[PDB]
Amino acid sequence: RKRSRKESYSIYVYKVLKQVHPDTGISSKAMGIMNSFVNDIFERIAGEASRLAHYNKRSTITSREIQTAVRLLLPGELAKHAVSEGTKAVTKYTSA
Amino acid sequence: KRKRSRKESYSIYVYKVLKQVHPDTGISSKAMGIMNSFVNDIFERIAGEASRLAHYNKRSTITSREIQTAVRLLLPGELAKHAVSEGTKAVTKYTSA
Amino acid sequence: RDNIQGITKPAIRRLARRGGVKRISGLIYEETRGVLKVFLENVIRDAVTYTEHAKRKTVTAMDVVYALKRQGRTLYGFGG
Amino acid sequence: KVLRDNIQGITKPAIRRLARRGGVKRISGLIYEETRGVLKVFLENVIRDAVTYTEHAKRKTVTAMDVVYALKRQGRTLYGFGG
Amino acid sequence: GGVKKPHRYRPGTVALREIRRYQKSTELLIRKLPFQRLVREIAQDFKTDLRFQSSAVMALQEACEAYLVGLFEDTNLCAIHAKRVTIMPKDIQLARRIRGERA
Amino acid sequence: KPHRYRPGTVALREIRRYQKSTELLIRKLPFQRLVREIAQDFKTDLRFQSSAVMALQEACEAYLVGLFEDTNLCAIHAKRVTIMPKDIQLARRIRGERA
Amino acid sequence: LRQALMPTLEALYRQDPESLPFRQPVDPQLLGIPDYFDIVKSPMDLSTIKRKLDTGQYQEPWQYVDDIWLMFNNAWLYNRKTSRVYKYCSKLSEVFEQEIDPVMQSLGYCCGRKLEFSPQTLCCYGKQLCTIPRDATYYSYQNRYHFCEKCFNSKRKNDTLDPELFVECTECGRKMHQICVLHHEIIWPAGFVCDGCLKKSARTRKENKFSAKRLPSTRLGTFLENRVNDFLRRQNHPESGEVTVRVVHASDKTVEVKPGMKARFVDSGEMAESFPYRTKALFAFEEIDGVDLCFFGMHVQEYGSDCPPPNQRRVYISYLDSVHFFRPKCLRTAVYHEILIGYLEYVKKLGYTTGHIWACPPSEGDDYIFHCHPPDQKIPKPKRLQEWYKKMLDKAVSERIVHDYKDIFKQATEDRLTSAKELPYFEGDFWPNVLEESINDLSQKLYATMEKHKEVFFVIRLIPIVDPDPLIPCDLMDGRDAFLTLARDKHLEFSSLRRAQWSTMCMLVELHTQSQD
Amino acid sequence: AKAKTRSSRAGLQFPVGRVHRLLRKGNYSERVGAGAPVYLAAVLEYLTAEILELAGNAARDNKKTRIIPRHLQLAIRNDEELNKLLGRVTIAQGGVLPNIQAVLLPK
Amino acid sequence: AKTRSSRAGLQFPVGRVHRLLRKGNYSERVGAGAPVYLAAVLEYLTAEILELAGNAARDNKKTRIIPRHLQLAIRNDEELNKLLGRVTIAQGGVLPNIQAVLLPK
DNA sequence: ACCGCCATCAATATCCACCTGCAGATTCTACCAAAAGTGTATTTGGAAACTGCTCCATCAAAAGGCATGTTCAGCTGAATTCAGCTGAACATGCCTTTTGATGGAGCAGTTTCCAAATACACTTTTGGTAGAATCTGCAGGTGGATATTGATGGCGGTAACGGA
DNA sequence: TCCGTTACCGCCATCAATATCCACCTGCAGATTCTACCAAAAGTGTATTTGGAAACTGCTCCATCAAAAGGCATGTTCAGCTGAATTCAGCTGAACATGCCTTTTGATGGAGCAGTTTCCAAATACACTTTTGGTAGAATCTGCAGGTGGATATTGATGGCGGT
Repeated sequence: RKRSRKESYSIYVYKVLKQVHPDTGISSKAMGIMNSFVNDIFERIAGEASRLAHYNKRSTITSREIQTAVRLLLPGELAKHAVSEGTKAVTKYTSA
Repeated sequence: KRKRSRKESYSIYVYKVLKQVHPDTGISSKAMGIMNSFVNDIFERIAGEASRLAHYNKRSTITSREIQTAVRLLLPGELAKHAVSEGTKAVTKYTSA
Repeated sequence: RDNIQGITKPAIRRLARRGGVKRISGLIYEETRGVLKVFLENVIRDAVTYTEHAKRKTVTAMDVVYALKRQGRTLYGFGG
Repeated sequence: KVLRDNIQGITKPAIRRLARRGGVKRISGLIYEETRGVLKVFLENVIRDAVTYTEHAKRKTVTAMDVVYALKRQGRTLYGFGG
Repeated sequence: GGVKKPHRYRPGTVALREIRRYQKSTELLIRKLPFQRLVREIAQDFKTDLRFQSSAVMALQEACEAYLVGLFEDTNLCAIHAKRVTIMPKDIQLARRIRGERA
Repeated sequence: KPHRYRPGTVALREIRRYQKSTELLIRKLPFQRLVREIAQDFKTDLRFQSSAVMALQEACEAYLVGLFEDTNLCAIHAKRVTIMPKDIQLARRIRGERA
Repeated sequence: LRQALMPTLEALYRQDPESLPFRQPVDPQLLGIPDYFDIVKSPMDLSTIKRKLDTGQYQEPWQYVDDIWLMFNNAWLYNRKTSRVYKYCSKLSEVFEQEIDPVMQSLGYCCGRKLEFSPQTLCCYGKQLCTIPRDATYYSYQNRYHFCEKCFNSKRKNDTLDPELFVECTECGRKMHQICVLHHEIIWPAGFVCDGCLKKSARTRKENKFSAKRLPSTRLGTFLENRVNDFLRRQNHPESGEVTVRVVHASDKTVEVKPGMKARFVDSGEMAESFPYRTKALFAFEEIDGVDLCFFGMHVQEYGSDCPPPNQRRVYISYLDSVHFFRPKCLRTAVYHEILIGYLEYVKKLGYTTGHIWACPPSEGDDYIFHCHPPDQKIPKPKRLQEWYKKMLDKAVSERIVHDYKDIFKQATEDRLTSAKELPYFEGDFWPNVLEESINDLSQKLYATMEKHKEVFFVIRLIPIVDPDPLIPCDLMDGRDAFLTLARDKHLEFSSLRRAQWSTMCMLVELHTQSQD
Repeated sequence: AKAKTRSSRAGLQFPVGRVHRLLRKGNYSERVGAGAPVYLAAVLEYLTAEILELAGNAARDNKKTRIIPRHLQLAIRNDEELNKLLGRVTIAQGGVLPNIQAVLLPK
Repeated sequence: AKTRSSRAGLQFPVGRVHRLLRKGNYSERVGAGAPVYLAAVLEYLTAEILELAGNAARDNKKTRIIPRHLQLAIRNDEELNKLLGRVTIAQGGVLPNIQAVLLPK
């Protein structure tokens, strides 16, 4: 009715900002800017992964496709950090 | 037997559509590549706007309304309306017959 | 009503001052007003089409944002 | 084998003809190296997209399809070779 | 004879000061009511009896304000390139032409 | 005695001639050697098809052709006939490729 | 009248939203301005004129034009300057100005523009010489006298503008502007005939016996006009007309030295008491569209061979004035240079060796000779006058007429003058006033002051005296003051081409009448 | 009927089942409407009609009976609507339009 | 009993990413670890943006994040300059810049 | 002797017509793997009909901005000149084209097999709307201390001048 | 022609009005904390199919050697020109004062916006049959490119008729 689901990234962005800077605040608009930014980036990555996966007649999309999309969209200096962090995260997840 | 995989193209449809306007004008194989690339680009784009408007309306059913809106949004100027007209009449006759 | 005189001389002068302009010619305003009008018409048509698609009689910032994103002018802040 | 210094292979008559095709009447003698430097970033970007496409497919042969679909997303869609 | 000239600034001196002051400010510049009237009048052509929310009008105002600043910044380089100080319309026309929106 | 055509009159000849022709004006062998050695940096022992190099050539030739008239109009804007690299930099920056 | 004047009214109507306030009669009760009837005595609008002309209540279109100008004047008087209604009325009047002219031209009239003369300066008895400036309050005296308010310790303002006169043709009966048709009572006592009536009957206007060419001729004027005609023929300009230069005044006078120099030198007997001289005044006329127009005039002072030293064998240019109406425009400077060079050559042939030029630009609102200078005529800068004189002198030297020209400082240094006695003395010159204000200290002060102003003054080296030209006594133009007063009193302005031509023909008529009563 | 296909039912030369199969295999959605392909085929055929019409007159005026990429480039570049629609499209063997400025002329 | 975020140590709701991918209809079948990688990349990017915003705010003697600080942080980094080459920041203004040739003498 | 404009002549380059050789376009013959229309059963999102409920649209005060009038000086445009720059032509020698042959790692097809996504059931938690209480950095207000532009004059540098 | 005299021009010096800077005080709303509450979502378990992978074999086409050559790349010389510097001459927006106005903020009356329930018509799935569109194979016809001859615009050079 009046309390319909309107999930956002309000708590997550705040709690992430807590570690990097404890004595820092984000009043009203920074949340909207970051939400629009993350939505746009997610849309670009998902669309690129989808089209590149379709370009190979593959019915299953794995982390390799989205990784290729990230390397494609993000040039080398961010690409190496992205691939390193992704490999470390996936190895930690699989090991656990 | 062992034979290579087949390929798909719209050669016959293009050859037919050239005949009605210019029976004497010939067409070479060079321009077919450009024409196919252009028509595929138009098709994928218009499907993109159609699906995007469908997502905006959250409609689980894809119908003529969102592709109509995509035609209005994408093609600039009265040319859009042009296509609309024929497209409209097409679907109407497709409903009639 | 013409409603095009709303872009006054001080407003356009202060807007041009942001670029570091020291001397402004006296006939720049008509063509920049025309450019503004033709640029706004393109997005207003898109917004009207988007609103008409949803069968809604009220326009929203959702339609404006997802109409501007197709022109390579994605806007941050109004997406939530 | 790893060769080098092929940018000088673009002969002066070739650049002169390119400038003439663009409607240039007078051509200065110091812009050829500037154009040679400018082409570097475009060539690197195109080869990077093409090699990313080739490496994603696990193939050892580079095809024109990878190049054309890589140029499509850059805003330089090309017609003539299907797609 | 006579007494005059308490303090008179050289031409162009106040321009730098006002540019510096305005470059550190981020408030709006266009009045809301004339923009609302213009938007309503333009929208009258397409459909009649339409209601518009304030947030959409603010978004359109921001979008139109950013584009003018971008074009002015683009034309500044063209103006300085031609070894000229005054701004001429041809700068604006050629900046529009190079951007590819004239096609 | 040589005819000694006045400067600027000859340019009309090739500006009229080249606009009526579309044949490629870049040699294929230096281009393929250049693209091979440039692409060798990312991956070694690569193999390229015949059509790929020509497709890349005809896709990269259009950029300069499309920039030429823009640079010409930028140079003419400065009340000059001669083109300068600053015209190319200005065109690239306004186009958004650089900034 | 309906079919001819309605295009202008429709053009006024379609100017949306300019004409909206004037579309309907003003209602003070429903507009918040109840005092309108107190300010405007005849409140009426466009619809009233439309109704009047639809019903044929206008005898002639002049009444319709007058009513339009009347509502424009009422709207201007009521609304303030910064009000939007004032701007609306102003631009509507401007548009009507271009719209009404073709209709009157096709109907056989001259023009349909409401033209008014310049505001006259008003004399006052506060200091016996005070002149009331334009738009100044004053106290009236039964409309026959006026007094200034500042020196005072009925009241009106100097905002009254004299309307242009009208003349009625003796055959067609139409009333039109006198200046536009260029008709004078003395020239044609039998009446005024419009061009349309003459064309219908294939008749021609009576030959003008008051033209400049019929004035008595002078040798200097003949030489000047011959030189101008020769130069113009060499140029061969298709738009060039016929130029006549004639000397109209030549009288002998004496200049009196001021008492400050009288005590220093005259009492000691080192210089003469007075210098006799002959003053000459000439004007330049050009025939444009069959009408004489004055475009150049000067006043000069020549010192004869019998003049006591150091004023021996010299000439001085007292004043210079001209109007920017010569055709062609490009050759006007060339014609002025030719006239000056011809005058210098004539005085050299007479024997004169030294010439003095004072390049003093006119002040704003101050006219040297031709009253009411056109607004489009920009006031030359002192630098501009110096450059013009330098170019004229270079051209004269190139013709082997002038040996050389210098500034006053270089001429004084070359002449090795020591005392102020050797300094040139002219009537109304700045140097006598400077010397009087100053009073070897005097010599040093004069040297410094004249070195400061050496750029303004120019000295020309050209190389008994007998004048073959007889004397022409004329008190109407004995000095620029009388000419200015006569031009102001008779409203003989030079603001427009038609007004300038009317002023020129009035001057020609006056000179002809005074020469022979 | 066993002989009247859907393509002949709508009076369109373009196929209607091929585009439907492409939409089904495109993974755009799990539900695909029946009325979309008939609308899309008409638009595609009509756009082909305009491109052919604009190529035909460019081919005729050159005293040529064979299609050349120059004719396509001329047809694209002389229309203010196609240029706006395809302003970021490069055509091989198309060239550029001749352009001579008045300033550069030897006046 | 144990959430996937706790197992992977990631702050973002990795379950919500998987749920979005399921209803996003990008593919009929998706991998289990792909949403983890996507969430990690998004977290890295947003952490970069947040730390740059914090540095920009600290470079202005202020303890509160404002859109001007966001614009200054974005426009001072060439990677963000090219990446957000078409993105407009609300109330961000422009970078101060004056040409040397425009200076007097 | 220069500067404009021009008739005449010899040499260039282009367009056109006639003729001939050849790769590309056109048409039988047929093919079974795949597509589509037809015949049934079933299920589910949306429309009609009623209701309760907010939010955009329409009037009133007082003073920091908005439009006019006046004056001017750095800014912009025009005429003149000179020397390093490129364009053209001729002679001489290297460079890409085409066709032939050969060797083998890469690509495509086939069968069977193993681990993971998915449809249900169950439970135990965790963040959003609600409330209240508390504090502290920040927007105005006032008060003194230095940095900046600039007209102006004391006096040195210097050019012009006149008598010796 | 050289030295004493003088006025003009310019370097640099303290200051006057204005602006910017920091320091202290005061009242207020958003951030922080705390409490309870509860439904949608996430955890495990079981069975099932299927998609990628293994080994094997056969087809393929690209780098390099090799040769004969005629046309274009490069060096050298000659000369016409067009951009940068100088000086001069006309003008419009910057910098003040003054009278007059309409932004901004303060509460309102009714038509769309949900909420809920039930029935309807199209979507999807399985099985059969005929058939149009790609294609292996082959034979046949022709418009287009090139060679050669002919005719015509076009341009520079030695003079020739007007102004200087």
